[PDB]
Amino acid sequence: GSSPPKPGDIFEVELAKNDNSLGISVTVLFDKGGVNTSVRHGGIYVKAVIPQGAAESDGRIHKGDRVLAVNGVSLEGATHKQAVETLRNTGQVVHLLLEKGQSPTSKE
Repeated sequence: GSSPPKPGDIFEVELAKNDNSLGISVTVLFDKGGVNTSVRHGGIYVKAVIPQGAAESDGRIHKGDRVLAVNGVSLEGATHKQAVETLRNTGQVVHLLLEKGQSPTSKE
C-alpha cells in the first residue's frame, strides 16, 4: 500500500545503470550538490538533470534544492565521502531521496 511521490517535496530518484541513471551537473549552483547546506537532512543544490534525459531519466530533477539522502546515503552534511562521491559516482545505480525546499522561482 503506497503511492508514487511526485517532485515538489520529498522526491526520490531511482535508476539502475541500464540506459541512464544520472546526468546532472553538480557544484553548478552549489559547491558540490549534496551537503548539509543549512538544514537537518542535507541539501543538494545543482543544475540538475541533463537536457537529453540521463539523470532526468533517473528522475533527479530540480536545480538547487535540499536532499535528505543521496545515492541512498543520508547526506546530512556527509558529502565529503558519501554525498559528493555519489554525485561523481551516480549512474552505476542511483537511488536518491530529495527534499524540495528551494526559495527563488524556477528561473528568477
